[PDB]
Amino acid sequence: AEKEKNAAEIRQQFAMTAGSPIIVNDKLERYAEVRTAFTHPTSFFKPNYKGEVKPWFLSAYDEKVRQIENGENGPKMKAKNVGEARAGRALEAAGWTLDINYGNIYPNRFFMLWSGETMTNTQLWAPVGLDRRPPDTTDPVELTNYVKFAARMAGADLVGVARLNRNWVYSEAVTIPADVPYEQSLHKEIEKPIVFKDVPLPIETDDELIIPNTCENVIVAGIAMNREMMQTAPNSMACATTAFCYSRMCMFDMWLCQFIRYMGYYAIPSCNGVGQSVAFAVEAGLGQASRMGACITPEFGPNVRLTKVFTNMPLVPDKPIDFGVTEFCETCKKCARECPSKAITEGPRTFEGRSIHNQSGKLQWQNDYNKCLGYWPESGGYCGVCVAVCPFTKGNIWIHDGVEWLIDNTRFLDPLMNITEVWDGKINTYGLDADHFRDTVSFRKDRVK
Amino acid sequence: NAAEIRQQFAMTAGSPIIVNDKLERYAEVRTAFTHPTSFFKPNYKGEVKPWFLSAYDEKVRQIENGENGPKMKAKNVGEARAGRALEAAGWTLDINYGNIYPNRFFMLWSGETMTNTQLWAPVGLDRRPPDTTDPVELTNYVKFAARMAGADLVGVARLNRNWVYSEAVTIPADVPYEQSLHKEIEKPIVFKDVPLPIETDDELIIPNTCENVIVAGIAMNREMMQTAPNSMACATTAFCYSRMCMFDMWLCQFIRYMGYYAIPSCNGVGQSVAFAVEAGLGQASRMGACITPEFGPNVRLTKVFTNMPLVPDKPIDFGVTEFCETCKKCARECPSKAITEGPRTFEGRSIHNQSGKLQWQNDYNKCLGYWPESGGYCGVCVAVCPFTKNITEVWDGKINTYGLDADHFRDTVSFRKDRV
Ligand SMILES: Oc1cc(Cl)c(Cl)cc1Cl
Ligand SMILES: Oc1cc(Cl)c(Cl)cc1Cl
Ligand code: SF4
Ligand code: SF4
Ligand code: SF4
Ligand code: SF4
Repeated sequence: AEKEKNAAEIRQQFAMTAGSPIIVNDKLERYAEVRTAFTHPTSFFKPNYKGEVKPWFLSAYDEKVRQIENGENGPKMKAKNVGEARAGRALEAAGWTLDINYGNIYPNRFFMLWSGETMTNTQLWAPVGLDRRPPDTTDPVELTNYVKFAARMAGADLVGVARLNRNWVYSEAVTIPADVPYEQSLHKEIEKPIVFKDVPLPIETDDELIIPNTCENVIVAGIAMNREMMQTAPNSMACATTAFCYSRMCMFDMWLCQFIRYMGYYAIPSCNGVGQSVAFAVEAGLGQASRMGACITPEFGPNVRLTKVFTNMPLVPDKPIDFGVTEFCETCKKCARECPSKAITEGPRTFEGRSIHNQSGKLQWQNDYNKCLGYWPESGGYCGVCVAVCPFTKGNIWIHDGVEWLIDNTRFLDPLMNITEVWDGKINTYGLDADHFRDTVSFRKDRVK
Repeated sequence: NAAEIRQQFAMTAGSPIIVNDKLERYAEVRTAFTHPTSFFKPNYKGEVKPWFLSAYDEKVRQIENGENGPKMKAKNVGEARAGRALEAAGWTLDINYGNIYPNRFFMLWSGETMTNTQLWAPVGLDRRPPDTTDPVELTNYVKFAARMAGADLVGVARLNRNWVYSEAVTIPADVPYEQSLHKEIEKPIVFKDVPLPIETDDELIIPNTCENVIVAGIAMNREMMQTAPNSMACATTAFCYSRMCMFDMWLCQFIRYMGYYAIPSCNGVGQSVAFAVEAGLGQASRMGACITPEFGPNVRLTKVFTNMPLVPDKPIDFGVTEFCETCKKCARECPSKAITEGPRTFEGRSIHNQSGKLQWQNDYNKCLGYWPESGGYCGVCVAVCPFTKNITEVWDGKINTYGLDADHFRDTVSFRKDRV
């Protein structure tokens, strides 16, 4: 008979021995955040459908407007009618409500404060003194159980702990000056170094963002996206599950940082800022790096967002996981074949970046992320076709042979041997799926060993 | 199958709340949280303070004494601290315990100044007339969005103005957060022939076109609520308040980007239990909460008011009134004897009740008096209610995302057939 799926068993079977799995060489340097395709001058500008050269997201806006006017949900994808086209973009736009300028990347601004002292919640609770009282727990075993329980309350579907590897922290962040109001933010972005110094608390000066040398650990959260909506990539409903999860990321960071602070430690939120989430996620054991470049998890494949929190709270690092992703990506190449911009390489992993957007000196599949971003104004969205077509995104993949768990190779056969229906179809709270939600149930035994 | 149950128990259309000719709209300042007769309570040292500051003093005393609640020893001081840290953190996205000030902080009545609206302005979704006016399609769209936005239950009713507060508790618009608690004022909520929700110096003005209310249920965690009146029940309460706030903002933005207006509220603007009953989420109960089939009373409520055309849901009758008539378990377990064992009447027991509607009349000042004593938000009534069915074992035990339970999460799956 069918053995019922056991995500905890799977993770136990594929756990590695301790050690960062990412292979590096001597040309590795920390990466300036301005180099990402979203921010770098070489990639920031893209034509719209009229050939006008604009900040890429404004050219994408032009395409969203054009699609609604033409009753489309995506490029050359007719909607049922204009109202359906409208509704998909309204859902997408609303999803971003708790996120600043697509990703919350500016450290210590708006929602990403490095201290809780000015927050309305901290002020309201100040008489209790939780943020000023020294820790009552220093045992990393108990702290790991407490903080992972809090992480699940705060909306994480996956949570893991790693020692902080500074190689993945940006050398300089993209931010804005502290006196710049929101309306000017996109016009006044600057770079600012992230440095590690012997100070008691995270602090920002006029010149530097300063992380204490005591900042030992990073807590990584996975925020699951909705399968039915992502499968509409590159059309509007994939944009909406992306957007809603960014606001879930923001709430997670703020909730968890406040818990850590109220336990007597400090905590730095980040969302898409501060450092490279995929590397932290790999080192914390959420999953493995992949050909497309995302972290692939056993529960969700790559169809999961990441955020992370940095802290001096003593914790027990989790073990990395190896469930064969590298070997499957070596032979699969579905994302590379389906990518509308041919951004994903079909070749082997190297240590040499394809362009300025890649960090050289770590072994990975090297993709052209200017090509990727170039497709976003064209399609009017955040694409996601690679996530949608990846076999690991199917809910389907795990089988038990009577002895152990394995991946069903039939899902990788190539070839295998609409948005109205999404709006009319299955949904549940936060877009989670009750057919698989058991996979992320947690007891103490799987929070800390 | 929960969708079958809810259809089995649908009533004919029509508000099930029985009223008489005495009913009048209720001033929000009359709640026990705010009213001058109930606001000040002694702490354990005998010092009279705002009730929540006296409750703070009890939380500190409990942590120092390694306790999770009144007369409830924790495993150690570390565990006691962790429960209060979790509770305090849960409130991160909530202003002064409930977001009641309308059109302040997170509860803005227009989206125009929000950072998300400004970023999206070149698309013009909030300026573009609606492309959809069909209430059937809009009901399906907005309910799908409500589930994305974190509602475990969602219902629609016509707006009954009887449950809208006659006057809100708020603060002047330019008062900074740090002075808010000391500068709360009353302000009338009125309905007028105006295009958009608007606030003047003198009035909060809701348009006469504001036809509908969308009510969301936000499920609390059963294991944590069963620790009431101890700290982990406080924590699931607190986290759900921040889920409420996110829900309101997300859904208001969706409705605005569809071409309509939307008023968020959380614990402000009007009486959530009455809206929830009229929208079919559940039935009124002896303790005074809305009892749902999926969660009993262990669910929080929030609501959004809009002119978006929608199809009202039917109220539901699955026998709560007859069950509460003979049960009385909440009344017997209540640590303050706040809940009556008598029959329902139209006359309130005190200023905190709205007279003129048939309900079990409870003494809510007695309830609030137990909160500084116990250092929390009690919830024993919710915990012991049959419809709802130590702290170290909770921290070491089962949990899942947002505190939801995969053993029951299938009950809130939704398809178009059950949305409209
Ligand atoms: O990570 C992202 C960054 C930006 Cl700038 C956009 Cl528009 C969308 C996504 Cl998903
Ligand atoms: O509704 C509430 C209001 C207040 Cl003021 C507190 Cl402290 C707690 C709860 Cl649950
Ligand atoms: S589609 Fe195939 S090659 Fe691409 S990331 Fe997924 S498994 Fe790897
Ligand atoms: S998001 Fe789209 S364009 Fe970018 S790599 Fe994936 S498939 Fe290619
Ligand atoms: S919250 Fe506690 S004190 Fe208040 S009515 Fe319920 S049982 Fe009684
Ligand atoms: S405990 Fe009994 S009387 Fe009280 S609300 Fe629940 S069912 Fe009704």
